[PDB]
Amino acid sequence: AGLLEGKRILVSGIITDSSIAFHIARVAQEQGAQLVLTGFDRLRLIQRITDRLPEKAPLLELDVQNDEHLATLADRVVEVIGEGNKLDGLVHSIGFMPQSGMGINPFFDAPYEDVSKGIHISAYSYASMAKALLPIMNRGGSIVGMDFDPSRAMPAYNWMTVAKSALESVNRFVAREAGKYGVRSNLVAAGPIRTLAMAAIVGGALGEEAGAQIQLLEEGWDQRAPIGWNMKDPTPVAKTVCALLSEWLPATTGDIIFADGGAHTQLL
Amino acid sequence: AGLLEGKRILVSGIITDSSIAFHIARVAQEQGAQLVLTGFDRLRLIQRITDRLPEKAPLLELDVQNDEHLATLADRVVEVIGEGNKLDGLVHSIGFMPQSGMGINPFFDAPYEDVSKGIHISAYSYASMAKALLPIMNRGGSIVGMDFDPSRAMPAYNWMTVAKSALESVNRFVAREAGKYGVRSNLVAAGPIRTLAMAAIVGGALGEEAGAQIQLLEEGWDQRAPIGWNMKDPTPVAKTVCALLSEWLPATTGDIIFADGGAHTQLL
Amino acid sequence: AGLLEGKRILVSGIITDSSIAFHIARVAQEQGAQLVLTGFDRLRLIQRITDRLPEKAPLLELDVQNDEHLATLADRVVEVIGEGNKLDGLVHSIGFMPQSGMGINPFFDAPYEDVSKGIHISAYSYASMAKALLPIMNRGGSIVGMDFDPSRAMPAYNWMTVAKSALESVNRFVAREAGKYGVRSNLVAAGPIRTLAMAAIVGGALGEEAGAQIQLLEEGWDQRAPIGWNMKDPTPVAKTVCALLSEWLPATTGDIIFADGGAHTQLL
Amino acid sequence: AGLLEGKRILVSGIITDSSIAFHIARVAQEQGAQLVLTGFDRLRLIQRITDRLPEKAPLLELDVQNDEHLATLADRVVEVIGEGNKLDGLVHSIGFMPQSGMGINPFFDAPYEDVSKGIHISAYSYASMAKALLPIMNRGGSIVGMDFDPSRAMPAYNWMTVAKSALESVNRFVAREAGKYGVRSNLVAAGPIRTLAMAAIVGGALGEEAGAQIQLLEEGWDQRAPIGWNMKDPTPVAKTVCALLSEWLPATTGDIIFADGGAHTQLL
Ligand SMILES: NC(=O)c1ccc[n+]([C@@H]2O[C@H](COP(=O)([O-])OP(=O)(O)OC[C@H]3O[C@@H](n4cnc5c(N)ncnc54)[C@H](O)[C@@H]3O)[C@@H](O)[C@H]2O)c1
Ligand SMILES: NC(=O)c1ccc[n+]([C@@H]2O[C@H](COP(=O)([O-])OP(=O)(O)OC[C@H]3O[C@@H](n4cnc5c(N)ncnc54)[C@H](O)[C@@H]3O)[C@@H](O)[C@H]2O)c1
Ligand SMILES: NC(=O)c1ccc[n+]([C@@H]2O[C@H](COP(=O)([O-])OP(=O)(O)OC[C@H]3O[C@@H](n4cnc5c(N)ncnc54)[C@H](O)[C@@H]3O)[C@@H](O)[C@H]2O)c1
Ligand SMILES: NC(=O)c1ccc[n+]([C@@H]2O[C@H](COP(=O)([O-])OP(=O)(O)OC[C@H]3O[C@@H](n4cnc5c(N)ncnc54)[C@H](O)[C@@H]3O)[C@@H](O)[C@H]2O)c1
Ligand SMILES: [K+]
Ligand SMILES: [K+]
Ligand SMILES: [K+]
Ligand SMILES: [K+]
Repeated sequence: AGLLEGKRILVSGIITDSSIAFHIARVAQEQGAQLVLTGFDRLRLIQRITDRLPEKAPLLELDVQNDEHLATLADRVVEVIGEGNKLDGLVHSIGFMPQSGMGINPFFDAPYEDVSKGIHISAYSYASMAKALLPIMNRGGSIVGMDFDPSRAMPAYNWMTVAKSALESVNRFVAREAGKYGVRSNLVAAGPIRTLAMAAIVGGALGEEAGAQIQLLEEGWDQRAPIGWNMKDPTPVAKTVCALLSEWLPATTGDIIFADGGAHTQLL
Repeated sequence: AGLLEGKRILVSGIITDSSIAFHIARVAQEQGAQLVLTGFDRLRLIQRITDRLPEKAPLLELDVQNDEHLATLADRVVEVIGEGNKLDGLVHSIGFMPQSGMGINPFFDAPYEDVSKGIHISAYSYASMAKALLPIMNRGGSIVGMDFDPSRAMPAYNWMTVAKSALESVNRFVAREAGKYGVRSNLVAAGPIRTLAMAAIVGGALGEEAGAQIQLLEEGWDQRAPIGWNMKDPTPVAKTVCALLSEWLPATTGDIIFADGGAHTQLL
Repeated sequence: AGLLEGKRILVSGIITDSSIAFHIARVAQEQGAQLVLTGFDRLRLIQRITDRLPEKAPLLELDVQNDEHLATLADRVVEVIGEGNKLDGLVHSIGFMPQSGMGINPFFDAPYEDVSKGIHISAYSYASMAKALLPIMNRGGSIVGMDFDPSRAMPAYNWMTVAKSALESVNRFVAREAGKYGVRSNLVAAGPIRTLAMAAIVGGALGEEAGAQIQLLEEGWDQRAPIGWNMKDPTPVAKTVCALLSEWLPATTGDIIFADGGAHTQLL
Repeated sequence: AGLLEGKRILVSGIITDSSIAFHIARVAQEQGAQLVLTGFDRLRLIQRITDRLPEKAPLLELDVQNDEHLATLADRVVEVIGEGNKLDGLVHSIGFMPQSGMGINPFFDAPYEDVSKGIHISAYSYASMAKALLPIMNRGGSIVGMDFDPSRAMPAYNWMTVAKSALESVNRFVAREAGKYGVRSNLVAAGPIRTLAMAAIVGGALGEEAGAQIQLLEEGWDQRAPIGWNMKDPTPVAKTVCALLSEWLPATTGDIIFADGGAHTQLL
């Protein structure tokens, strides 16, 4: 019997096999969870990617900017998991900011239309997914979202950092709503992970100076972390998400759990 | 000679004589500052209100959602203060959230179109005003915005709290940009102030339960504050803003100064 | 197989069956851990109390102010667990402040001799236990201490709050040292728990006003917590400690995990 | 008329002309304050040093570990400032940690006798000076202490960081007591300043690796600070202390004001 034996968990945010959500899904299945996946836009690709997970998982389309996708989401989940069953967990692993809001593009030059799209996808959608799915979640259930510590400004991340600050605030209000259902809501603040997008940025996709600054940020992270930090290994992040989905942190909600090697607790 | 003798300071956000910005402007003029005011929408009213300030102050129209107002703002300020002169200070005292995002209206029921408007006005505009005016600000100058501590969720304030979380993040990035000009950027986190809007909310304009919850929040504030808190007296807040506009906190930037009676430092 | 199957864990701090450490020990044994217990002063009582745990556990004497107890502690643990074996976990559940430092006795009237004793037992000993036991802890092991959120002042807790602030700082340095051994160090910040000492304080053992203030603090905690807070039930706290002792938060160190119902994330 | 015109302010902590307190005293006198100084141990030296201040200031002996010095302090101040007069301000600029608690000496190897002495001088004395002097402080007065941000661990500073964490907690309780007198209590968190002691440490007085680590910490501070940081110039710190001693932050108490160039608001 695994950490999540028999639990029904919805996992958003898989796009490649380097997505943090891919490893969340893998570890959850290793620990006995039965998954429902949601994917955005490139559903043929996502299906082929998730064929590599240890167990079969039904895939549902979900664009979090599409009010109609959200209005049907709960019914579509029930079609998959069966009438009379509910979800035990919800993983939000969704983030986006248009290029104008990141990289070497000046902070002041991001038009609000772009910033607003990034905040819609990266922060507001944490509330609207909770709105859609709380009516079909069991008492004792768990909502978990992915965070990148925005308490201090940093180069290049720019308006994505602002979106994460908003997300942390949203999580504290979602916890108030979720508590009425006996459900917890928490974020995992991860250290940097070399996803396909992050590797491309370090390669210069958003400008050379931005790539240079993000590379220096990654190096200092492993240096500061008392137990080190391996940006090529998302398994410690996936395990921490699974910890929050289990019943082993039953009095934690509205909160942020750091899976970052301890880097944020050290100055140098 | 006053605390701000001869300094040229732009003050946004006056709408009535109970606006926090009205008292910021009054105290700044008492301390020798020469003001330029900006007003939104109801310019005849704002002119009549600000006739009551101790000294004459030119009034310029500024809707922070209007890109054309922002694109001409610096030139219009220069017309007023004179070619060859620059601003020494910028006060952002602007906030708005549509009713769906506050009060008894459920947190989950605020459509993103409404939330996005509130974040545009209450958070993004801190960056876009800095973008407009930094080119005409003197070294040693000071940008100050108004904050309401969003580190914990609270009843009724709902998505306005999320907007303040975003604003605090924006301020840390504005400080990075402003530092290139020798300019500081900081927020003042004020305790609750009985503006006309807040009195109406306590009177029930956003629902009875929301009025009840905000009234209880005000009462606990004075109880927790080691030096007390008078929501009917914005002068301590105005004085703190003037402190940040002066040269007496010359090594503080990207930061938040609490003018709240000490309430946030006490649990009970 | 339990969450802690086969792990060897040292648990300090049991004095009665309402001690938080008693429930940590019970849950750890329920999850397959093999325990070594340490007790202070009243070893006959502690032996009789811990006879009620689900499994036998050897008991060692440890006064954390006694340098000789600490200098022999590792050897005495090895005698119990066997040459060639090491500990996988260390639970610090130790706190004390003389009466002058708590309650209605004025904050200014606690002599430093008393405060220093309380800081020795409640904060410094977290470092000196780590110094004693890290040489016999396995890579991947876990040190966990008990915290009560001291980020804001509160009535009655007085100098115990100061000792907890010191403890949080000590934990960040212990994490630096422990990382060299592949060991994590973290605190669990618990909500209030009705131990025998806390029930006596609420009954007035430290003065009537202090009992009144602590009772009001307990009530507001359950009110603020989005999932509620039951001060008569330490099991959620024990489970959270066991979570940190397991391998399921492998990238968290130098950190504080809140097992408080979410109360610290809400203002009202 | 200066910022502190006519105010009577007690200033502790001068030992050389590079002491932060020397520059606090200089700026306060430049702004019209009438000072009383306190000095520890080397009173002939301190007298000769403070002969260089712009105005004469009476010097009183105060060892904060000496209960008799503290028990007579208020009477000795009244002898100097005149019967019927009170203090308007109190500056605590006192810190000490024995060598075992800093530098390359291992964190675990500092005996508690040494740590306790450092916490007595650096943290507890903030409370005991407030206890001594609040009875002779005017309503509207101000107590200010010097802080070095201890929210994250760092190399070399070791147990001094723990003492600063305790000091921040003490300040929140002193604010509760001081509020009964209408007095504010706050800390200024300064960036690193090249005092004589700090120059010697960088020169290796506490070991080569500790000097190397502190030098790297200083360099990163100026790099992170959006307005830069000059460790050879304590005037911005002195000005910030004077700001808190004035009436221009009248609603701030129990709090920490950062005079650090904004460095703590930036990660890289
Ligand atoms: N270093 C890092 O990679 C890092 C660090 C900390 C936190 N995080 C966060 O982890 C989460 C997962 O990101 P990742 O790094 O695994 O990258 P990723 O690119 O693999 O995943 C981002 C996902 O967001 C999805 N998404 C984008 N727009 C969407 C929309 N309109 N509707 C639905 N889904 C949408 C994409 O389809 C993709 O699956 C994000 O919140 C990210 O901010 C990442
Ligand atoms: N208790 C409180 O009142 C409280 C507490 C802390 C902080 N604050 C903040 O102080 C600031 C001032 O608010 P207030 O309480 O004085 O209320 P207010 O209603 O008097 O001022 C709000 C101002 O925002 C302006 N504004 C709205 N939309 C605008 C737009 N599109 N363009 C330009 N200006 C626009 C309004 O015209 C008005 O002048 C706000 O940021 C508010 O969040 C208020
Ligand atoms: N509400 C609460 O009870 C609460 C809340 C949060 C955290 N905590 C913390 O949890 C921990 C356990 O306390 P508890 O509430 O279970 O109370 P408790 O009285 O049951 O346990 C305190 C323990 O400290 C031990 N101790 C005292 N002096 C010692 C010494 N010199 N050497 C060794 N051990 C010594 C006592 O023997 C006792 O076992 C403490 O750190 C406490 O501060 C308690
Ligand atoms: N980089 C820095 O120098 C730095 C940074 C931030 C904060 N601070 C703090 O500023 C304060 C002033 O330190 P400084 O850097 O100016 O160094 P300093 O050596 O010039 O001043 C320290 C003072 O503490 C006094 N002191 C020590 N033991 C005492 C006792 N028993 N009784 C009374 N006074 C005693 C000394 O006599 C001396 O005047 C300290 O709290 C220090 O921690 C310093
Ligand atoms: K490291
Ligand atoms: K009060
Ligand atoms: K509740
Ligand atoms: K810099």
